[PDB]
Amino acid sequence: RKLCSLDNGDCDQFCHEEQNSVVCSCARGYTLADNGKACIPTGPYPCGKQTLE
Amino acid sequence: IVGGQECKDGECPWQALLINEENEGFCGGTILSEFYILTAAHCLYQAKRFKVRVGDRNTEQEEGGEAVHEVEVVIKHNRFTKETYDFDIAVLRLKTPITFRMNVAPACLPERDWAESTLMTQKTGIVSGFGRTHEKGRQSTRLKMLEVPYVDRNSCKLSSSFIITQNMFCAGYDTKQEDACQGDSGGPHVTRFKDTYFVTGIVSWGEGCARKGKYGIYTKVTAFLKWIDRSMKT
Ligand SMILES: CC(C)N1CCC(NC(=O)c2cc3ccccc3n2Cc2cc(-c3ccc(Cl)s3)on2)CC1
Ligand SMILES: [Ca+2]
Repeated sequence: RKLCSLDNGDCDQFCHEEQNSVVCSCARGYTLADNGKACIPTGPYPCGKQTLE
Repeated sequence: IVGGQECKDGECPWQALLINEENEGFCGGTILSEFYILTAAHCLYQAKRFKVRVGDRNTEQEEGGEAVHEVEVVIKHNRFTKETYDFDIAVLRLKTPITFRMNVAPACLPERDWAESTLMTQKTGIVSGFGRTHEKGRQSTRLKMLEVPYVDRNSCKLSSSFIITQNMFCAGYDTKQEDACQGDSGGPHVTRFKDTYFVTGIVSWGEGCARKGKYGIYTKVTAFLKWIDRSMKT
């Protein structure tokens, strides 16, 4: 387990190994955060989230 | 769903239910966006005319959060065959957009490579629906969900009396009495990853329900991602 094989490369969602090194990305409706790992919802009711309200 | 638990308020918001002219649910579906529903192709033959209900958890009571939507376009995979149920996938374009709210929200479509190496290698997935609670029982009036373990592809093929194509995968238990069933077809098989749920399958078929030595067969969504995107773009 090196890159994306090691704890998903620390990515919140999609992890891909580009020319070595980890690169994270997110599903539509989310934007990659400043740390380039977390995924932040673009608006209300982002995909994959159980509705709490 | 045989066994499992009932979906609590807001737990299975991406669940869609295909209803016939007489308001009866016959298949499930997965909300992909405000205009698109993912379901199984074989479900398209259960009714000459149907609509899609969302935000529904109890078929015999109203909690004003449910909504019926007419289907504008039915996009069935052109390679689907009733002989083997291969390519059991279809996308429905709704006439009016779904308004997301409590119990109504889309599941996430993942990227193929990541989904196959990370999502499908997880221990379990989650299937849900309004289907039979027992193989010979009747349809459930309560939306249910079940955690189903991913089944080794080899064991899958060894257990099936029917061919398991590259567009299908097994999930469920060998002997434990928990599995999807008639009525859940076309429904969601999602996989949780860091509290975000991703569509990983479509309830397809099975030799009975919860039978020992048999598993639940699902359409492999990751094999149709490009196809799904195309369908939604048009
Ligand atoms: C040769 C291929 C093309 N063929 C596809 C259809 C399969 N038959 C069923 O499908 C089916 C059998 C069956 C037997 C008792 C009760 C319900 C049944 N269903 C209907 C049913 C059962 C289920 C599921 C069970 C676990 C799942 Cl996952 S889906 O969803 N619908 C037999 C094999
Ligand atoms: Ca209801």
